[PDB]
Amino acid sequence: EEFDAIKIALASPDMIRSWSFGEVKKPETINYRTFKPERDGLFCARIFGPVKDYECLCGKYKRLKHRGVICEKCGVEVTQTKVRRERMGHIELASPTAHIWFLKSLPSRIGLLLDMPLRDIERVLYFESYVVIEGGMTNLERQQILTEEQYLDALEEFGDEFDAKMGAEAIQALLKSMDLEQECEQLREELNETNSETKRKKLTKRIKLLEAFVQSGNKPEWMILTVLPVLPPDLRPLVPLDGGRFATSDLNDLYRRVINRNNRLKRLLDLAAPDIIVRNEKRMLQEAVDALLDNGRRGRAITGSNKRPLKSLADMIKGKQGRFRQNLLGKRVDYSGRSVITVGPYLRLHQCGLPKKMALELFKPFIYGKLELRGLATTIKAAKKMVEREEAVVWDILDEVIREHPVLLNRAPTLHRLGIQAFEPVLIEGKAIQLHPLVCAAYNADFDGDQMAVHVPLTLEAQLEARALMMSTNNILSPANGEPIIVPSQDVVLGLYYMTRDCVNAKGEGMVLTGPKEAERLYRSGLASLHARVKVRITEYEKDANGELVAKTSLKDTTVGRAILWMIVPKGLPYSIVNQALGKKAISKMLNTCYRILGLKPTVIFADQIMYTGFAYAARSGASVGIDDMVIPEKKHEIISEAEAEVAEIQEQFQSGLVTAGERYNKVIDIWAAANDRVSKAMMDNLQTETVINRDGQEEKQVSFNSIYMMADSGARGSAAQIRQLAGMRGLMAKPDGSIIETPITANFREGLNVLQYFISTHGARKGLADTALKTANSGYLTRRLVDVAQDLVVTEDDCGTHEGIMMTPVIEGGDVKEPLRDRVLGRVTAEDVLKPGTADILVPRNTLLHEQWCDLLEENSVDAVKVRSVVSCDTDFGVCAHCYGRDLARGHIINKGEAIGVIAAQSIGEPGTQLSIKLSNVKSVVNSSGKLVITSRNTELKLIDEFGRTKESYKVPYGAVLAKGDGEQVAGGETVANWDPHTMPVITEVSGFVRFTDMIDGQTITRQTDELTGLSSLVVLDSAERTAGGKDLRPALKIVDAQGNDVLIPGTDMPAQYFLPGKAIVQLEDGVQISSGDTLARIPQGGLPRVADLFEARRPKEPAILAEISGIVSFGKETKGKRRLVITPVDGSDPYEEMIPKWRQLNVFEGERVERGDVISDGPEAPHDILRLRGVHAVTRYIVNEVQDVYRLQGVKINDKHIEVIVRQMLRKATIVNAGSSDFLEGEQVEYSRVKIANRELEANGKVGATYSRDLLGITKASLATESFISAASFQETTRVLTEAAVAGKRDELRGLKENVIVGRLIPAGTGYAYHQDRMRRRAAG
Amino acid sequence: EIGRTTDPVRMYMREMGTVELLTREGEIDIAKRIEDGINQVQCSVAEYPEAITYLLEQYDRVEAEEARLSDLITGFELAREKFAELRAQYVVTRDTIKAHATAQEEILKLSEVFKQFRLVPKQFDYLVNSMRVMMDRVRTQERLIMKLCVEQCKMPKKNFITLFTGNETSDTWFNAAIAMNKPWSEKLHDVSEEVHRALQKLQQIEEETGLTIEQVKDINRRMSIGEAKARRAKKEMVEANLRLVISIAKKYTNRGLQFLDLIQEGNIGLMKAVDKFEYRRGYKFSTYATWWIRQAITRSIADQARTIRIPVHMIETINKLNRISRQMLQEMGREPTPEELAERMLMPEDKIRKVLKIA
Amino acid sequence: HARSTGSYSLVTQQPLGGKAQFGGQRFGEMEVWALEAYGAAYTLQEMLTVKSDDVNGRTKMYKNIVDGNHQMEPGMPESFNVLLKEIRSLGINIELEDE
DNA sequence: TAAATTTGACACTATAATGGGTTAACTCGTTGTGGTAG
DNA sequence: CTACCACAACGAGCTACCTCTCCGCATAAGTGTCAAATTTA
RNA sequence: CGGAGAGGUA
Ligand SMILES: [Mg+2]
Ligand SMILES: [Zn+2]
Ligand SMILES: [Zn+2]
Repeated sequence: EEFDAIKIALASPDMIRSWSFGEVKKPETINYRTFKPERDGLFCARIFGPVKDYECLCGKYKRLKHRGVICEKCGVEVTQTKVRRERMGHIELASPTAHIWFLKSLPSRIGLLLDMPLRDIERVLYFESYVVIEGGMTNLERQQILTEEQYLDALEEFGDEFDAKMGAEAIQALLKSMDLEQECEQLREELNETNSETKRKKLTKRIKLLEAFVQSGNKPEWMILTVLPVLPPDLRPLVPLDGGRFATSDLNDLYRRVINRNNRLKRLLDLAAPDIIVRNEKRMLQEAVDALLDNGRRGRAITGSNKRPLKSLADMIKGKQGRFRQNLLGKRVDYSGRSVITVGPYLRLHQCGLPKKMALELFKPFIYGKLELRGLATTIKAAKKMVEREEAVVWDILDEVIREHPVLLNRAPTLHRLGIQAFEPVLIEGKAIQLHPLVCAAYNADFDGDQMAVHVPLTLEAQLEARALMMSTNNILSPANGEPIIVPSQDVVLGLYYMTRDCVNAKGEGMVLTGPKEAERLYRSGLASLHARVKVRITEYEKDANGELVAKTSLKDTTVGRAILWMIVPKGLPYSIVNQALGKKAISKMLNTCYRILGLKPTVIFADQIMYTGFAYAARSGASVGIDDMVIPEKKHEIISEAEAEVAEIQEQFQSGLVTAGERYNKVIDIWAAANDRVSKAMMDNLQTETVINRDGQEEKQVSFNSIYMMADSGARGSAAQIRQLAGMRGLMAKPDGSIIETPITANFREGLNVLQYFISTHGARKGLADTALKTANSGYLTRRLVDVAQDLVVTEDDCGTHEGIMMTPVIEGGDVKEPLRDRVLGRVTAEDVLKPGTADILVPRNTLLHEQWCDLLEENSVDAVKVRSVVSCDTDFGVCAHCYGRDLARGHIINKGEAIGVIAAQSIGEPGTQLSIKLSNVKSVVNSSGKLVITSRNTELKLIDEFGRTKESYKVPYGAVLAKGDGEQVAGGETVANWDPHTMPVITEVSGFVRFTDMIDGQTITRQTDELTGLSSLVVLDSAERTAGGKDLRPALKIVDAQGNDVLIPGTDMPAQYFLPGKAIVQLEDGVQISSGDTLARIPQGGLPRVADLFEARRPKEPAILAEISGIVSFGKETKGKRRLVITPVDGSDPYEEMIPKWRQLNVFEGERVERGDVISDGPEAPHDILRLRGVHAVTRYIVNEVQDVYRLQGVKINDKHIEVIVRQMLRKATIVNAGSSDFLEGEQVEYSRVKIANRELEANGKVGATYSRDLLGITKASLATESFISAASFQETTRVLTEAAVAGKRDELRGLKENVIVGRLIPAGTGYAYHQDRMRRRAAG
Repeated sequence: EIGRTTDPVRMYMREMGTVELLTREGEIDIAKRIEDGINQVQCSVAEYPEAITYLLEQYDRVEAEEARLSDLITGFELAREKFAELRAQYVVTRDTIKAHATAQEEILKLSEVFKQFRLVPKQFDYLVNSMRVMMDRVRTQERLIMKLCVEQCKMPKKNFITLFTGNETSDTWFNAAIAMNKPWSEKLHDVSEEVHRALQKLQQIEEETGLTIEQVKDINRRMSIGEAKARRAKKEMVEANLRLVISIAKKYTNRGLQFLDLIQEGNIGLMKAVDKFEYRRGYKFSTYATWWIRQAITRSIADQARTIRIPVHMIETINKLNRISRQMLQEMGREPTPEELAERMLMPEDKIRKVLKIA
Repeated sequence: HARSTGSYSLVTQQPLGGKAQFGGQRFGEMEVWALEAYGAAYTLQEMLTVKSDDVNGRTKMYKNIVDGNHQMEPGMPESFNVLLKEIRSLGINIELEDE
């Protein structure tokens, strides 16, 4: 009952007999005159136990007095009926068959072992061709398949020397006679001669399987099935229905088929049937067996009576509706209710309105217990009937029981962790659970008929669990990003916006007040409006260095609304928070500031008070929508008429025959877009400042008091696009094929649409409606995979003491900063110090958690970039340390050890899936003759650095691009420095003088032709793919020389300055000209969710970009073929590496320069595998983070990067070994990186050579399947293959992941239970 | 060809179609070969004396009327007198055991007077398997003799079998092999005791057979060759009539059993029909074999068709009901009621009996 | 709809599903991940063993709550043994390896 | 338990009958054969 | 001899809940002795 | 108390 492992291994026939209690030998299930089981039937009582508790079938022994005994009349053992679901039987097959899992689930595990094709094995199995198992003569070797004619020829020729058999028995003999160790050693010997990649792979797979057999103790003959185990009868029950008819399981049918065919085979064998007859019977027996194991695998699935394929055991193991995903992970739970939800405005954040009837039903055992304790009931039945007729005393005791007893509210689909929460119950009369208005954002719950379920914690640990961890007053900040989730939504924000806003001459303007209380008095008295501009006395409390509050009193120019709201604000907040119109962002900042300054409880009370006041004054406001509130702009008709005139004249011009149809289509699209923008701007202007009727100074202008503009500006509901479609112009709609239709929908939703515009808009409506469901399904699948890959990552250590880290820099792609340094660095821990003189020389020490104060100091001191410890670089085995992760976003302080971070990261990533001076760096350039600097490097970048040191913009120049300002120059804004020809690219040189044409002659490497643009005689090289036989062995080089002719060398090295210029170049420069240094010589031409899924599971792109694997010069090695071979030889040693490039793929870097480690040679998307294997783990981590964050930012979703880093770290768990030392690892084994890390640790501790390695970037699915735990992989996906691999390898599980303990039924090694597991471990290790 | 296929029916028909049909007279000669093998094995086992002793004592014990005389003899007041005359021939043979060709003459005339005796196959098979069991007893005797022969001497088999095809009963052949003074001849003295236990053991066989080793060897050899010829003829008859089995079985499809199971049960029935077919009636084999094939197929469908097994008589009644219902539904234009079925069905059946008969 | 304790299935022996047949609410995989993310061990265990397909645990739970003591005694769920028997019938030896 | 009887099982029908019914027939990535041509 | 491509095959697809109806479908030839398990007093 | 098919809600 207390076990540390679950061991998987093959089943020998002797063990199969060992499980069984008797042999079933008859196809009949039960009798039907009396519903009693048969003898040796599929539900026989003798083998599977008695039907009833402590009873016999005859009825002789019928009580507990004979606790355990076997009746001599019917043979049944007197035991409780539960033994009917734990005792197995066995069928003794006559002809041994082959296990289908070890035959068809690729790789075959038999053909890979015997080294035979799967087709030949199937041919022998199907009784089609003979196979020789052994032969003394050399003519017939082992595993030589012969036909029937060849078999008869050999049998009449030798007849006695060889042994050739047919069917599964022959394969069993072949497996039995084979020797594992001799084959493995001879393959070890033969692996060393030559290494072809495919051959090396097949030999290494074979040797791994053979060594798995040698180590696991299994025998090769055991995959040949001889005795079939039989499931207990209660797991395949034959249960009657209410109509007298029975509803049996398909397993009974499969077992009947198998037993009938086996019995008939035995009959024919004893009857001496002809050979064809017994062969057919054996073949059908094999088909019965494999259909039993899994129906639709070998051939046609055997259908039952309703023409549907039968459900086999494998189908009951694997699948969406299998055992794993429907009964072990998710279960049906008692003490659960479900109901529709309404709105409760009088509650708090920690209360939920539970109806009386559901509360009575849920707490029924508790009510029984308390009623019994009080003495109002004698027995449990009395309590049952008493609560069944619901006296008032029952209600009073129910009120007593539920007091301080939290319950869990749950709404599906639970995307992120806030989908389940603990609330204190309050008894309400009705039938709907009353929720709190603020928690509707976390639940994503609307009040349009949504439903949720209620669960009841039972034990004390569960109650404290819900009180300290799950209470709605604890999880205030979202775990994905450190921002509050309980924010006012669409009503409180409207009320507060109407409060804090100011009119011009509302009522009693210019008044003066002694405090907020007088303001509230005046408003409730009716002598002043909420929008009057008044002078008020305010006493605000500020926080000094320590924890007390000092006070200051002054006069402020506020409104009555701001003063009234000042009552709500707790003491400690500055007055600038309330002194402006409060939108949704303003209130969010209010709550964030209150949390950061005061704590938790004051924030909770402040939120409750804000919601109460918002509802009250939103009700009192009386804001209403009307048909006059969507004011049509008065200039829409003129703009639409002008646009129609423009499109008409463009159409007429096109019909005249001047411009093409496509350009006309684009032009009319642009014209209509401009008209739509103008209409939208005019309407927004006319709605924004409607309130021009103003007094007491003059006719003044102020922000409009329109209802629609209120709901749009305050951020309550809607945005600019919705109001544009409402009162302005609907715009341009897209066709179902994605193209934009020419004529746009001019009318808005107020003027009413005609038939055709409505018909057009239906296309977009339907497309969006379908895309919603499709992206929901895709996001669900992605979330499941992400949760699986990182399910086993738990924080174990407090600090690993590592010095690695990621270099956090503000992303400055484009012309703006997407996230500054602040959003990048909040929460993380400094890996190193901040060593820069700067202006103040800020110096934070290592191992410091950067608070808000620390980040504010960093911004004040203007630090460019900081190195911080990251999860991917942590040095803890089987988990990470607390310092590397950083700050717990949900709480606000350092993370407690034992918190599962992988699940949080996966949920955070997969939740928003349903919404989707100039400084030159790394430069090598040459000065031209005009000062327009030209760079001959590729990886050069020009950044726009401030006078403060901050970097604002960055650009990448093409090769040979020209620029006027060098490093150290302070250029003013708006100056165009990036000047370059966009379409073509130059072949610039570095040496001045004249030019001599050497190594090119018109006819074999250049084409004699004249330029069609200038008329000058130009010698253009033709590409080597179309050259003659004389152009197949030379590279034409424009060998630029001095004024006389000798090839001048590049200064710095001894390589002559030559330029092997490639083909397909329009070379315009001719002889007898002046060439400067650096000048040109010739011109040579160059979704969101799917993107996230592709990035995380790491596909090789359709058009990979080629990197440089070794530093050195580049040259071509193979000729007369369009697939160019590249010899990147090093500048110091020999070149053992080559590259192959196809024909059609363009080349960026020519064969004249030198590349370092990791240089782009061909443009295009970069495969992350190459980036990892060349640049490093940090580079691939940064690449993945940036690409995911770009997609998540384009749609406007804030996700912290540490979650992506955790996913990436889980993606890099495997390390293929390139060179072995003394460990038990041969070569090229994708073994766990932690295993080799600890192996190297111990090997260097005892002083040996050690083993090198190379990490590999697997996809999420592949990494999840390659996990060391076979149970988790089986519960995930591809259960058949994973189980077969585990069985053949003889693996074992140590139960270290959360999912494993969820499946088996123990505490998870995380949170509260973590310590217990550690204790258990510290008791298992120390004894 | 033997290539890409998975349907067992297709493959089975492929091997079945390589055998040609038989004519009106081919079946006649096949049956003649079958009966020739049967007669040959019957006369081979008839010549063995202890066989006639066993049949004589069986006839004597059934002359005590412990079983009906129709149980043993299936054809050819009359049985008693022929039992008496075969008893007289047996006792006159007992008077002339070795006194010497007249003993062989009387045992052979006993064999041919036993030729007309067509008997029940159970006792015939009992006799032949008794022959086989004592023949494999003696075969194990000479097999352990051969083991003793080539376990320590590494000696050629020819010289030993030449001295073992003569007497092989007393000890003088073993002593003759000893006395030949071969280097591996004098080394056989280590196993002198055990082979002696062998020599008497086969002697026991001798004294329970009354004949020499060669006589029983050739008798069982003739029995074996006759059995092999009969088995080959039976096989050729069976495997040339599979198309008839397929044609009969194709009409009972989709009633609970797969097609190939029906084919196999029809094949078993065809084997039975071949075992019981007589060509001297002048009829074609197809007419006699059809009854057996159909009976086997329908009995197979009556035991394994449904999850719950129903007895054959109940299944027959169920049909005796199905047909009636259909007949009445056709006649009246509407489905019958239980009372009408009671009226039309049977004299002992009433409403309750057939209501119970409905599942 | 609400339910405290009712009828159970035959094969998996967990409470049925449906208002018409007085069933219990399913606690799906997503909610298991959520309670896992909280670090909520004890509630997860009680929703996996004693409020679900474990016969001894649930009857002990009823007896104890009727007696007022709020404590759990978990056990091996029946669905796990169902899976073990099925995979053994597949012919592959699996077993809970003690230590 | 002695005896009754409806169930249940098995054995046997002698003109000639000689090769069967059938269903339904996105999108994507990974693995393993099966040539292919120089 | 082995680097390469095109086919075939296989495994994958949110969650939870509610209601209703359907599942021994067209087909089929009867007798005769012997054992035996359920049935009355 | 099961499994299929159809429909509906969020
Ligand atoms: Mg809703
Ligand atoms: Zn009993
Ligand atoms: Zn780290």
